[PDB]
Amino acid sequence: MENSFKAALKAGRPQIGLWLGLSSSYSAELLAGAGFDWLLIAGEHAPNNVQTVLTQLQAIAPYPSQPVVRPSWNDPVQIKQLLDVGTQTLLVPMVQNADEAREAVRATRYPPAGIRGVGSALARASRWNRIPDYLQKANDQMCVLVQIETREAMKNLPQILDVEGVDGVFIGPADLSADMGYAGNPQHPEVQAAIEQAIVQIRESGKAPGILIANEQLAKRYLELGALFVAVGVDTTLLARAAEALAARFGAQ
Amino acid sequence: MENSFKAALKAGRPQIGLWLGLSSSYSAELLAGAGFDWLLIAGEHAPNNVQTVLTQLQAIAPYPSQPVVRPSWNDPVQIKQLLDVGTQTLLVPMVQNADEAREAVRATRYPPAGIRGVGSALARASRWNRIPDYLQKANDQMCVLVQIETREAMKNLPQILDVEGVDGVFIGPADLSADMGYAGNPQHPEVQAAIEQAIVQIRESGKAPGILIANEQLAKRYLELGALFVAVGVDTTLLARAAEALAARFGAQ
Amino acid sequence: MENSFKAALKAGRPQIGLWLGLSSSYSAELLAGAGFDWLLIAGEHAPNNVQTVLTQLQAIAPYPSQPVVRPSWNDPVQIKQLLDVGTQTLLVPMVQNADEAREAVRATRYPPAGIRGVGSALARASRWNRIPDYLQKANDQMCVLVQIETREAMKNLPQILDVEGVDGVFIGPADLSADMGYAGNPQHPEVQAAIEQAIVQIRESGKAPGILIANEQLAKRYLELGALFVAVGVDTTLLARAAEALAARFG
Amino acid sequence: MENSFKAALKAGRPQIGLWLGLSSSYSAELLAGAGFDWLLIAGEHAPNNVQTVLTQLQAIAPYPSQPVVRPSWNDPVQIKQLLDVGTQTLLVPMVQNADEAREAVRATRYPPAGIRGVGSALARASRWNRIPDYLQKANDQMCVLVQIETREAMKNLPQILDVEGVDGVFIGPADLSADMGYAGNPQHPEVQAAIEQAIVQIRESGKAPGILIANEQLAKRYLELGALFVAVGVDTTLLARAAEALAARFGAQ
Amino acid sequence: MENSFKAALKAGRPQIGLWLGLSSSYSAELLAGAGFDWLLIAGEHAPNNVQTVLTQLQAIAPYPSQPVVRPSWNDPVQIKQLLDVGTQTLLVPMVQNADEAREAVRATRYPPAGIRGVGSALARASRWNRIPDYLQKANDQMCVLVQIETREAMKNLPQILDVEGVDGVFIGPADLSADMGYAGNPQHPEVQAAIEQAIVQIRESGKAPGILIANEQLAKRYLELGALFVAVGVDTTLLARAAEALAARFG
Amino acid sequence: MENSFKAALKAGRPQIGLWLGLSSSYSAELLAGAGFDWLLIAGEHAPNNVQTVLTQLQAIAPYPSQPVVRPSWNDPVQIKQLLDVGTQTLLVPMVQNADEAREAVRATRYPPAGIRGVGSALARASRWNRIPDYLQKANDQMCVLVQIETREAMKNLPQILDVEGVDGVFIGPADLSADMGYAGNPQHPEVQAAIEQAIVQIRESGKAPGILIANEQLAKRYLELGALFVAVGVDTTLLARAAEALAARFG
Repeated sequence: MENSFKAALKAGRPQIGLWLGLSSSYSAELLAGAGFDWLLIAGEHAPNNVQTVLTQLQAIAPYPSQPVVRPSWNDPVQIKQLLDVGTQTLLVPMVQNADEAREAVRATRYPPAGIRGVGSALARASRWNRIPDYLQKANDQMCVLVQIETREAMKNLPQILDVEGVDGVFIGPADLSADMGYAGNPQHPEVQAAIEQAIVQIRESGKAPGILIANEQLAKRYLELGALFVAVGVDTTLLARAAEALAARFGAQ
Repeated sequence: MENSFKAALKAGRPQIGLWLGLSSSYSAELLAGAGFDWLLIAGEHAPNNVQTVLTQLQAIAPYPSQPVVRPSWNDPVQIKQLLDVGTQTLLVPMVQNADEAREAVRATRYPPAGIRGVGSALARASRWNRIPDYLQKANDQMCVLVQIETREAMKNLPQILDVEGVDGVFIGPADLSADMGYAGNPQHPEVQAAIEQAIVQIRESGKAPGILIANEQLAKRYLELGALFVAVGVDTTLLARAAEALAARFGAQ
Repeated sequence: MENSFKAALKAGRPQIGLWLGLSSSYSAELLAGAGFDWLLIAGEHAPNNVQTVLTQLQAIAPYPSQPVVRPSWNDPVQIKQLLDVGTQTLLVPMVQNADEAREAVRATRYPPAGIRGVGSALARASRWNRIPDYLQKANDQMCVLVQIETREAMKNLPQILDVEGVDGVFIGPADLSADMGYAGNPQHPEVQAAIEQAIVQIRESGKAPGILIANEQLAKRYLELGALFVAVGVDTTLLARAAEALAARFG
Repeated sequence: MENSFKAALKAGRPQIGLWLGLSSSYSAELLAGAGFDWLLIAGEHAPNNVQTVLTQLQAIAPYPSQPVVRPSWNDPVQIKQLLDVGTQTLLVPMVQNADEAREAVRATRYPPAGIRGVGSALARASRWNRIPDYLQKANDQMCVLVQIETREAMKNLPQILDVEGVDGVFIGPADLSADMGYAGNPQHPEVQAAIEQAIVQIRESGKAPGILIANEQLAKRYLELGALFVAVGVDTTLLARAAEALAARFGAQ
Repeated sequence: MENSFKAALKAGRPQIGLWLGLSSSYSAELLAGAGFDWLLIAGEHAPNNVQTVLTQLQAIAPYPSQPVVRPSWNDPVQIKQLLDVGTQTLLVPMVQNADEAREAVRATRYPPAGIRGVGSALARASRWNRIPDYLQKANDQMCVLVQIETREAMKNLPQILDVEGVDGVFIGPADLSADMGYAGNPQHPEVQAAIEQAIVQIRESGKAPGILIANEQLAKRYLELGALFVAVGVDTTLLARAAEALAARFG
Repeated sequence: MENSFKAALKAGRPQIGLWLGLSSSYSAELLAGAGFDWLLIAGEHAPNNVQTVLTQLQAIAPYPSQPVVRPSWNDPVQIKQLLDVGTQTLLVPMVQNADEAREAVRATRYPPAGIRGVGSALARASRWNRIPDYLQKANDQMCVLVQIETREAMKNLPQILDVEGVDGVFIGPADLSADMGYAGNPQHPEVQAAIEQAIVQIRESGKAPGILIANEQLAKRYLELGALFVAVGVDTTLLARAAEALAARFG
């Protein structure tokens, strides 16, 4: 039950990932075997809620790729249910300040370190009580990644970085540039500068920087700056671009 | 990607609608072809969440009837996901004051006009980036309808009507009469008076009034007073009343 | 675990029904409380297969309306699964001759009366072995209705009527009229005559005639001639026509 | 539409229950016939949300066992939708103080006694308006059970017990012992003492105590102390323990 | 309710397509807007059966791309349900001889041209009776494509080509090459020769040749020889290969 | 992609199993970690068809327990789809004679050994072509178990045992005892004798005998006689009986 993604970050080994906007456990498995270090379960139209995350985690389980799940916000209930279904690494959206970061962390840890409920029923997280000493071991294997999406969050980064249990800080270029006044234009120099310096700052604090970047050369640049969890594509972009390129090779006839 | 429902309201053409309490994309399509101007996706037992709204929007898409979606409350996350799946007209429940109305509006608009996230993945809203200049065009095509359900909301109507981006104000007779002390008795004169004068007041402010009314003559009355989005029935009422009337024609034998 | 629909037919009490083309257990429950004697689970776009039938049966269970299920054909494996999930009355499509009617009957009965498998797991049908003596009681509570849809089936009707275990014979006017040369027009006198003569003949043999008919006058006509399970409308027709009429009043 | 579970509690007849962590309406029905007085719909990975609760309520309806539903928190929207789908007894999690208890109660009652919305569409709760005078009868048949899971909640118990409409108070041993500093060790004397005295205190206030306890002798002890809704097992524990015991009788061969 | 795919084939306009192995209506819509003339609904793990086909058809409806559905075999009941949910072009698997091709055609046509049942309930196919004269117009808008997958089917090709109502003949290179002794290697000259000769022969008879081929050069070769419905890739191959190439660039 | 269940049978190592009547991938995973050598995916009310099998296989994949899937009958199309989604061991129902056993075997093997279609799309079975030489390795890792359920099948057992590719013969006591005249009572000496003689005979031919038996003593008896895949309980029986016993202790 050791979290290998968390251990890799801690050891400074960079992890290359793919963002999943589809909810299918079939495509999840198809992608789990494609050679990524991690996959981000982030679908915005999931049909079966936590059960959708269950089947994606089951699909991914036997593969080397590690799952990370993005709840739709920093929601203590959502977090509790994702941890019970067996999620060990979370990407928590819209973390704006250190208080919010500390709340995300506390939601993942049993008392006294946090407020995670032991609950009434057996859960997949403990493999139905088959993992020996699960209660004692669980806290140390939770990996909390916080997403910074605004000027305000960027402003508060040194304090967020000071929060114990924040293992990583993920920057979403699209949302940040929108908030900076360049929506759709993350490549604008002021935006790239802010991202580069955040990535360096996170790394210098002994925490893992993450980012999503579909431009392959930019991704490489972030990796050199020390980004340790880098999503380099999104499943639905891969599919849409491949399909469009294929149809264009023939034109509509 | 022009919102024809929003344009019709703006132009003062009244829109006749049906409330959908069933979640089926099959019944949605069956109803989409029945000749209504708009359909309200408002099911309270939807199985597949945003994915349920996806399949209803897909069912309705080729028909003249326009979809409006009612999130279960004024929930920034819910709103973001409904807009990403392609919803352009929202009916936001339990708007009690102008602050809440302004928050609903801001949730639907990209920065700087609002807080809508550009997000990380392609979305159905932009048809996966196939709508040219989607980011630049989206804000103007969002249509926000706010639902007033209480004495407090009715009290605050002049201020709600003053909120930029509130395109329409919908009155729910059942809930309002309950709050006024006549639960189940919306036909009580004091209640009808409050509704009539709200409808006139909304219209006089240059905004669209909406209401749900299953009594055909009352519906016509509201339309004369200037109501511009009037739901005249509910799918599950149509079905239950038709079935009961049919069985009664034969009696149990 | 008495099959009350089956007993009503046997007693000559007519049963007024509604055909369900939607698969939803929510609409099934909404309709189960509307006053019909029976509901026909016949959806052609069901999402969950036997599981969808399970939730419709569960929805209907506490109401007076009795369920009847139409498998998509006379498929012994489909019939086995529907019986295991708890179906006791089947409307079996496209029964063309006495051999096919006998196969449908044998599919519903445990040996030696039929080929129904006792199976390996507990099943909802026996309420997980909570119905005492289920294996011994089950056969007599199965109710098999065969659907006649072609001129060929009409020709073989006398033989079908001689099949023991056939409790009912259901006539589908639209398909029959198409087979007869009047697709879309069951109102033709030749179609009506075949239908009405069949009803008389079925009842004469001591079996239940059934039919789907959305025209109230024709429905009362068939009832007068002795029909015992008459489906008088379809859920999706009710909804579509009510919606269309409503929108029209504001147009 | 009389709530027989609520009436049994009121009359002091103890109700023996099973906690359902599976969401299947098939297993729900299989368990509904097993001889329990009540079943707790509490699955943490439900696929179809309110629709999942619909099919479980439909499965259970013809059986003597009575359904109770645990929303994932004291969420006015969640509560409204569960009541509309026909839930009459709720177990509300994480009630910490009397204000929260009063809010849970008010969420279940139509105005003026509460804030429950009459709503726009017919609902399963009224059996689509077929229950005569439903609006007038509904409030009295709602049964609110509040879950106390912390030292803070235990501290506030006398005030929670003073709230009109709180019919019962449920103690979750696992969560309480975790909060007391004995996570995984509810059998610790100080914890058992706190639970025993809460059970007596609830009962002495004329309200129903509830608890979940899988140890059969401990369960009997709580029943003697006056606990009136006692869940004595969890479906997924029954299955996991039975399967493990069976495989062990043969060993892997 | 004109079948535009069918008219294009008839007019000799080639149609470039994509094969869908995923069942999602979200990915179906994402692909429907990518520029193909047609999409083949062929998923082998569909969750909701006919209902899954319903949501894919609904997703695709407003786009220029035309849907074609592949039932899992030449199953009259499966074909009836797909037609009722609104399918107008079918790719029918494992058609081995002219008798099987005729059965597939008759399954799609109302009497007296075929055995398609008019049915009891309204269906999406007629848009719930909103398409005027649907019963009279439907037969001529059905488009039947038969899939040839074996040496036996190739031997009977001349006869299959004589079946009225067969609008198209689809060659599946992987299965044919396996039947011929080269499983996994359609590139063998003997396989290519059989494929190319068949294409010429099909077009010669005034029917549309079709084929799935992910190799662009071969695809252009078949088009040059007169193929009219060419599926040039599969959704799951596109995704798997793009994902794998992407991960590799960072390895 | 070694089939480890198949190798265990071949090596004469007995495999203790559990029959799954529930379809849930959550309960499938909960049971996959309970200690069984194999689990039988046999649900009769599955909601998602092949997709439901996909999520159960995915749930089970990382555990030591090996999955075996029971198609609802000896249906080549059903077998094709289950193999494509990744099933390597099939329990094929109602195999009555050697011809039917051979058909089941040929359905699982690529030409020229069988009729399994290579197909058009990538499939989970080959892990989307990530298993090297999958087409060449697949046939030898398929494991076909035939279910004998009638006196007729018992009569033909010697011939069935001569079919190459039949790795195992599974006896279903409830169905056999019903066919023999003792429905509900497999305990009868005549039934037990037929079962035990069959087990000896199967093992003698160098094939694996299998059986479902919830009685521990009988299970050990069959194991002693040489049975190699013994399912010793059903998930829904375990749950129902545990729940009932629990409620009873408080009654």
